[PDB]
Amino acid sequence: LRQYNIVGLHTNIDFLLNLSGHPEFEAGNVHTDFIPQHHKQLLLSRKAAAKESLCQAALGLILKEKAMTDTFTLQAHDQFSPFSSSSGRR
Amino acid sequence: YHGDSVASLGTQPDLGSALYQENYKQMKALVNQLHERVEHIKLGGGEKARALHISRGKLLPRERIDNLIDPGSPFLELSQFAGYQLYDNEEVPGGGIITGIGRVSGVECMIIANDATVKGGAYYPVTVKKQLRAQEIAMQNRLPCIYLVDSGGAYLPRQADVFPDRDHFGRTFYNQAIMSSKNIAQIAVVMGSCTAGGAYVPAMADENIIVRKQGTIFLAGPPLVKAATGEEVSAEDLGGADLHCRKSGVSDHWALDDHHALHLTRKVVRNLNYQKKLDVTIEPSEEPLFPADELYGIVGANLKRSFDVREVIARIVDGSRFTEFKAFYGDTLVTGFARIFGYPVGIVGNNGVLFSESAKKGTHFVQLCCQRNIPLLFLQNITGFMVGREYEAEGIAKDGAKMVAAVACAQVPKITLIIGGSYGAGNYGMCGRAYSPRFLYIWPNARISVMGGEQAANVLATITKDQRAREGKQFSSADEAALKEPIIKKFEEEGNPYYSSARVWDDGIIDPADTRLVLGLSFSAALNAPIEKTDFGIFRM
Amino acid sequence: YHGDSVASLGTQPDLGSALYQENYKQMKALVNQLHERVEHIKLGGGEKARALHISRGKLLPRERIDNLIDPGSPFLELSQFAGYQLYDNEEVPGGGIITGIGRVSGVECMIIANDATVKGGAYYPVTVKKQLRAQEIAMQNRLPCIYLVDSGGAYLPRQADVFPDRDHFGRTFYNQAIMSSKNIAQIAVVMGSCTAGGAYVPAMADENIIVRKQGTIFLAGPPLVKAATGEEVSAEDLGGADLHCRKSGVSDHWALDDHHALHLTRKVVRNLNYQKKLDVTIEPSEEPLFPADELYGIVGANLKRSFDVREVIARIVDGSRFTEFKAFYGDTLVTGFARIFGYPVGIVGNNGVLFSESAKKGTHFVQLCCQRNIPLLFLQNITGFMVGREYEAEGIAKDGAKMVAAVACAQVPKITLIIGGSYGAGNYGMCGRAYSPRFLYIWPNARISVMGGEQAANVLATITKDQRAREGKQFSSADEAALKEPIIKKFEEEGNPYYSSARVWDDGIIDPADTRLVLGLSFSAALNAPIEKTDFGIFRM
Ligand SMILES: O=CCCCC[C@@H]1SC[C@@H]2NC(=O)N[C@@H]21
Ligand SMILES: O=CCCCC[C@@H]1SC[C@@H]2NC(=O)N[C@@H]21
Repeated sequence: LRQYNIVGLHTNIDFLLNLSGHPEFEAGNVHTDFIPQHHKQLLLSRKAAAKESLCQAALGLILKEKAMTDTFTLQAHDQFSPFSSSSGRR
Repeated sequence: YHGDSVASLGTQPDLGSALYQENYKQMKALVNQLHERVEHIKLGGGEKARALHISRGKLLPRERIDNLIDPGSPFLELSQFAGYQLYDNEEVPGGGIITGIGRVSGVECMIIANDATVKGGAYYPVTVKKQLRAQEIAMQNRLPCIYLVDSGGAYLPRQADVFPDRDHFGRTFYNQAIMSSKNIAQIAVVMGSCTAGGAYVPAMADENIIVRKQGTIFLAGPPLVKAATGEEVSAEDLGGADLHCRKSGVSDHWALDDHHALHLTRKVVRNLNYQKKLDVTIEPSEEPLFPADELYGIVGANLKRSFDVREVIARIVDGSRFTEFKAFYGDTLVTGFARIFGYPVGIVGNNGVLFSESAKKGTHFVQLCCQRNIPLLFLQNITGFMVGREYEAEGIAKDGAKMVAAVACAQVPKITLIIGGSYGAGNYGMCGRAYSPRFLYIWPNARISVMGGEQAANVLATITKDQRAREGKQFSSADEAALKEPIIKKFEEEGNPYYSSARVWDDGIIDPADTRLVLGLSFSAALNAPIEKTDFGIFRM
Repeated sequence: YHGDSVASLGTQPDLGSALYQENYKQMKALVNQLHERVEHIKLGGGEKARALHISRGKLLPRERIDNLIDPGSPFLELSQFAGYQLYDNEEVPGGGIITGIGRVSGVECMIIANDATVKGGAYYPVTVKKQLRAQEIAMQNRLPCIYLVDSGGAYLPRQADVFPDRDHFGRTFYNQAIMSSKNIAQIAVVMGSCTAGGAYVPAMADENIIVRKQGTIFLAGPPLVKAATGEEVSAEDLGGADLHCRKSGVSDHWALDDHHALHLTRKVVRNLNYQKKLDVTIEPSEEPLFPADELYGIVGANLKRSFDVREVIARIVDGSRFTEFKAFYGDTLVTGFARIFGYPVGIVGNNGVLFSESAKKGTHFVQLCCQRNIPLLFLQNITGFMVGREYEAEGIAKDGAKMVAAVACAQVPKITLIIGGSYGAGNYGMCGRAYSPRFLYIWPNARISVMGGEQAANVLATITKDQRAREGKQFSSADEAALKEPIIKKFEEEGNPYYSSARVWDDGIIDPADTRLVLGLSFSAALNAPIEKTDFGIFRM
């Protein structure tokens, strides 16, 4: 389920992961009021992201910009110019 | 077919040798000294000035450049040390102006930004010279000019060195008009106040951008208006983006803030309809086979010791591949063909005292490069010309002049790097500042003057020893150092790299480990202009 | 680096609004009227003439073009409405000639084919003008000319308007000789009879193709030969492919039928040793962000109502991206940079009455485009110049002249599109027909004349109200419309797009939904010629 990924619309994938995680489901004590009885546990609010995760996102924007620089370089006559590096060095 | 195996330059230095250890230690200290001084210059006017600048909603001058250039692209700053201790009691970090070459919308451009935190952006005499040097670089290489204008006018206490002469403030507008006539785009971004001559910069530009409230343009400031006509008017009403954008028409684009103006500038450059074309053959780039930091141990800081210039070459050229020309003739000079970042280059470097054979060998080499349209790189480490009765009888001056005359007329791009001493006529033969090299850089250990400090001391020690021996009053050895010590101190102080760089004699002091990168960026920029045919004068055979 | 996000033009129109509903309905009717009239013109002479033409084994003129051009390639036909109601009792569909630009063997060429079904291919005065316009287009853009010759000679009843003058039939051969001297290939395909001046066309061509039996080339026809010398000879014997191919040598290639001749023509073009080269920078194409058919509702057919020209721009430029120049200065004129099918273009469009600021803004913009070698597109929707004592005192005429003079001297390719009114000197400033735009198109709702119909009526209503008030006989209100109604009718009739297009004043009436495609094809053809440097006259400051 964690490798099933969808972008562009809302989905029940998160709810399914929470339900599978719930301890009672793992025990096998399943009843049809499971969703009403455990409604508070199954639906959970987003937590603040860790600084590490924010670092990864920042790296992703930087690397995507590097790819965009590379695309322009292929079209350009001066392919080996030091300026086309994304070194950000002064 | 390019599959031939070839020999490579360079040898592994003896890291354990005491000489290498000492040379590395001395050069490292110079580089560390250079780095920390730049850090201080990076701060401009200071915390109070910077805090005031930001309090008005304006970006800091260096943050403006960071946002203007393409993301992650390198920026080649020029003359970082202009104005360093130039004026007795006034500190002018970087001369009050930041100039350099960066990539905007994929196009190499010259960026000239006033530093409003330094003396409110007033134009000191060095500030004019630094800007004029930047414009000269842009014109010679056909680089579009972007002016981030935030200035406070000329520095009245030193007006005589700013206003009147040909190379004074007036020349700035002359350069703008000439570049515009040549289709070298001139873009001005008014991000602050510009008064008197400053107002001409946006007016003389091909396309112009002004910020909503910060920017102000007026020939006469409010203070002059009140004195002349007794009227009180705010700067915004007299100038301002709205007045020029909507009523005066001086403004071509209207920007909300500094970020918006920089975004607009990138759009303007993208519409220049310019595409770079290369006149030279290109080959894939390769890194040198030896580490660059080994240059610290090899070169050191003692100019009296000598090193093989080939070692320097082996650590900057692609693959450390070098084809030497006339290797065994005039061995004090090294000439050959190589490639830096794929570009072809002809390298001329000193390896001892210049002789008649060396000058002839250089003159022959320069003709070859001009014929094939190959850029030239000069590595100046000079100690003078050969001195002797026989050499003069054989026309050493005639031979030395042959090289001065070939170097001057060469039309291929020329870049000079002073890695050692630069004295007397040897400077001219090796493409000194007077010979219009596209760029000129110096290492932190370099020395430049009319002659070496010792020679001037010894020469005087002959003239006054003679003065009193011939006159007849005896002149003793202690009288000799009351003559020699002041001379040596003067030449040491005035030949220092910082003294040379504080005034704009070179385009910057560079770390030796950065030599390859700086040369690669410089040659890449110089190739924006087509290479012309070289016309020589009469070669005095 | 081209990854910057930018703003886009255009807004979503209110489809429910009554104005949009009415405007769409009116414009749609005009487009439907335009389509069905072209369908009738498509049939040429008629069923009897077409049946006779096919009975001789010859292809119909439009089928010849279909087989000549590359499979599936678009064909840009020009002046479809030439001769529409031009002559009192004679119907001349398309002027008796079909001209357009298509791709042959991958090369853009100008195709000029006589329509033998229309008056037997005789040359009416409009026929000469249409052909001369096609030749002018080919020369200005360096497009090879292909002549599908099937003609019956000049129309004797109107000889005075065909033979004598500089822009009369004689100029056709002059143009062929000039283009040949410039290496613009001239290819003639004799697919029928050509007599008197017609025989010169194959003779003046660089390479020539003739069909086996249909084609005939005689300076003097059989009727003249009999009268002059009393000899009876058939056209084939006097001319014919065999005589010219094998004995006279006038024929370079011999073709069995129409299909064979068209196949030979494609081979001839493939041997021109020509390859297209672009002087401008290119970027990937993108469709506009808004539907083109919305132009029906936005524009409508009522010239009194006003619309924002930016809406028209937003629906034809790549990605609806537009960089406006001097947006807040002279707002009645819109200028900016965009791209159509990847080509860079500078757009000038009317958004109200022309003012002094608007003219100055236009003059500045035109200089920018000429400096950067950027093609110019003009969108004419004019209503006149500002009228006022103050404006004349400030030299509105001087300002308006600045733009007429810059537009005339511009050497970049220029294309004009009349999307509204075109009156008086406003026509000249916006690159009218007199200023040699590479192409000129008009929308079905356009009106063109020396002045608006109402202004001429009102002006006369002042002159004769004065005439009788000053003379003293009273001139009543009913006497006013016996003056005004004939004037308004005349200007409405002579300003109609069909009246303008029947004569060759424009290159065609185009559906607004097709504006982007037509501009893309036109600019692509115009880029076959290198862009020259622009030399300006004196700018009267
Ligand atoms: O001279 C003292 C200050 C007030 C008079 C100066 C006049 S005002 C007109 C003219 N323009 C200037 O910038 N200065 C003079
Ligand atoms: O003039 C009446 C018709 C027969 C004589 C005309 C002569 S024939 C020689 C010359 N060439 C022409 O085309 N017309 C005249």
